[PDB]
Amino acid sequence: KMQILVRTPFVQFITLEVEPSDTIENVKAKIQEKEGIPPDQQRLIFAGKQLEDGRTLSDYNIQKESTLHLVLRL
Amino acid sequence: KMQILVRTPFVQFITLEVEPSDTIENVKAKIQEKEGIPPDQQRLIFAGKQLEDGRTLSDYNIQKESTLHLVLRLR
Repeated sequence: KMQILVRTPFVQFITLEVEPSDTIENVKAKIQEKEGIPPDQQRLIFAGKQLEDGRTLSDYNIQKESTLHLVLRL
Repeated sequence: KMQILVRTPFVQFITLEVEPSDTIENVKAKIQEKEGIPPDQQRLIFAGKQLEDGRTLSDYNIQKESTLHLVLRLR
């Protein structure tokens, strides 16, 4: 009869299957396919560095189960 | 070739279809069905009150599109 919302404290992770040769831009494209956030609204942070679109995951020592941080850019 | 995880700042809401006569116990059961969180691990908080299992949504004047807060209750 009525809709209510329950705000949860749960943290969302985007889980992606990637190759070490994938560029940061390719990862942003995958995030866009999953979430509809354009690449230019995405900052990907790893180990205190904003990752550059043209570099690869392997360049940054990103390994299996590494956690990146997505921060939106308005 | 490998799994990676991208942590996001996005807030998750559980959307429930409920009746004013539903008890808080009924609401917690619905959350369990959707998310596998047992009722004893759920605190539901609204308007500065922890909602009691035996009382109804109507008892709390919870209306359409009210945003309850789920706070996990663990030992």
